[PDB]
Amino acid sequence: NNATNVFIKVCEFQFCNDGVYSSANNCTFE
Amino acid sequence: NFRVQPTESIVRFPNVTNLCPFHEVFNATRFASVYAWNRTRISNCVAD
Repeated sequence: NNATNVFIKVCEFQFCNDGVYSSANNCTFE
Repeated sequence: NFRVQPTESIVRFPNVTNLCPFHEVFNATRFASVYAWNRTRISNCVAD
């Protein structure tokens, strides 16, 4: 989430270990 | 036993406001070639 709204997605989401995600495959349900 | 038969049958469903961009893919001018075709994700839409 962030200050004004929420962010829900269904993607590959490789890794952050900390622009959190760095991959996008079969990105559905934004 | 006695019953009152229903006067009429009413079907009610929630109002739909998904409004999938079917019109957006039906008025485009800059269509690309045949071998390079999208796979448009029709998700949480309404099949209108």
